Amino acid sequence: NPIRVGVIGCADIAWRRALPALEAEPLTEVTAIASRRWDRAKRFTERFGGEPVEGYPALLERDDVDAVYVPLPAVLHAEWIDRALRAGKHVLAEKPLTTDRPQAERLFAVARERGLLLMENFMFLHHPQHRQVADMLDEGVIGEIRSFAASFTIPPKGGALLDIGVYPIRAAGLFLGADLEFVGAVLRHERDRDVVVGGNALLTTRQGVTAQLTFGMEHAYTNNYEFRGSTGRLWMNRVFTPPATYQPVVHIERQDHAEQFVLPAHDQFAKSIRAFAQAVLSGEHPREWSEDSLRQASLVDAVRTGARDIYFP
Ligand SMILES: NC(=O)c1ccc[n+]([C@@H]2O[C@H](COP(=O)([O-])OP(=O)(O)OC[C@H]3O[C@@H](n4cnc5c(N)ncnc54)[C@H](OP(=O)(O)O)[C@@H]3O)[C@@H](O)[C@H]2O)c1
Ligand SMILES: [Cl-]
Ligand SMILES: [Cl-]
Ligand code: NA
Repeated sequence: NPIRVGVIGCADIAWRRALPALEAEPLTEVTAIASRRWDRAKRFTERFGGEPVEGYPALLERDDVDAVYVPLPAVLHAEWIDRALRAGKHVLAEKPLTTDRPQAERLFAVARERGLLLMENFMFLHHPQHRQVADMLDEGVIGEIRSFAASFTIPPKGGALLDIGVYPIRAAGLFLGADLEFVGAVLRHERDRDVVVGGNALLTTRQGVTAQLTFGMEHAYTNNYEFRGSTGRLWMNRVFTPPATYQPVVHIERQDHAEQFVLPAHDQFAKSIRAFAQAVLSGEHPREWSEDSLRQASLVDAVRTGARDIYFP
């Protein structure tokens, strides 16, 4: 019996990425979608199936919902993940899981007490391309890793740290490992709205492998990462949001020789939704997921707290 999913909040990311995955995935059944406006729920249910539900509490009260997807704004995650878990539902929450480390630990504690899965939906982690890149690095294609950069920036349309910078920060954790420490950062705040619109952070491992992370929403739409090694460099584009049908190309340059490798296309959105569902169905809730989300939340806090904040103009 497929896991019965309800969605709280008719989000952009839900419409574009998560719902088409849920709809297609044999293991998950979209049973209810809730909105602040019934009319919006209904538009979304006409597209993806399910019962349209007015307001979020009524969806949490349903007996045909086993798990809830939470694509709400970052600042509203904690209240609603808390209540979904307390209603006895497993929870697929969009990144960033919540807004700080202490809050993220309380959430996991609530889920833990009840045997429930709480998963942070970094769907990019479920694309095979990063492990293929990591294998090439481990084989020595560019020698020892010296430094890392990653960027995710988009055009003007949480703030740019919580909504966008979490992606390059999470990529640095994936490739550089669990001992990353904050070194310095800048956050640019628009005086007008009081909102972070861009920034750049420097982190380091204890061996001095550095990560420079750029993010923003006042930019052209870029999403890439690059490694500098002792005998070369490796970079790739479309590293956070590759289409399901898109074939990654790994670029390497070393002295007098460059190479590009085309890798298979994969649907990371479907893969993430499927991992979530397999964990719920099997009861095997990987400890690495939650520890990684906690380490993530800490570096994000360390960035917010440590950054030089610059208000313009
Ligand atoms: N769109 C993306 O690709 C993208 C990119 C990076 C990060 N994210 C993350 O995904 C989550 C959702 O982002 P999103 O970009 O998809 O945002 P979005 O389109 O604004 O969707 C958020 C949804 O939450 C609901 N909501 C409840 N209270 C709200 C309020 N006071 N103001 C605005 N919306 C409210 C709305 O649903 P109802 O009106 O139906 O209740 C809205 O559709 C965030 O955690 C964000 O960091 C998304
Ligand atoms: Cl993602
Ligand atoms: Cl390319
Ligand atoms: Na600060």
